[PDB]
Amino acid sequence: PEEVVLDATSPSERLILSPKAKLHVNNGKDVNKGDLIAEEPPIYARRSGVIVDVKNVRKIVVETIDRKYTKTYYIPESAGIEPGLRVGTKVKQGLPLSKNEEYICELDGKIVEIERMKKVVVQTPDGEQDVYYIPLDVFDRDRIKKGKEVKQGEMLAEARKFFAKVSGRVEVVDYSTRKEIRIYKTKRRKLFP
Repeated sequence: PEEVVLDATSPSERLILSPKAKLHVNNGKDVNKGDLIAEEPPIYARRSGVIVDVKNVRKIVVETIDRKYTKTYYIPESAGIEPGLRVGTKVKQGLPLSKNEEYICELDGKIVEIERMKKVVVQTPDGEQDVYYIPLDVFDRDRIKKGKEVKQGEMLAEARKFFAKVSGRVEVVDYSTRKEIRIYKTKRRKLFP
């Protein structure tokens, strides 16, 4: 294809997505930095009720080096998250992910996703609660606020769009519990007829 990806090349972006995500690329496609590559669907209220809490949280997903296991943590910003945690950070089992040590890491591995979100709690008229985690990118502070009424089926947040952070060739992987897009840098191959 004139340009190829070496089997030794590691991805320049590895995007982790919900299993409901709509992919806008396919295996082997070349993309340019800034191209649309995926969209997560809008977030809708499952039941009518009133918003009783809106809280800043950090979602952190950790994966073992062999990729056999992952854990996902939703940690309140108030528990204290070190500013040095980012994608690629190496973590160890038994060490705290929060300053107050209430959240402990359960795997040796690396952080593969870390994102600021708003935890939104809706309480139904008969006293049940639903919990939503809304990415900051699609959070609207005028509509999602304590005391606001929501109705079954109402959109709480728009679909979230994802654009390539780098140019290269796409690999898509589909698991039961998530989708990923990896983008790899390519190398020019020798003109061979």
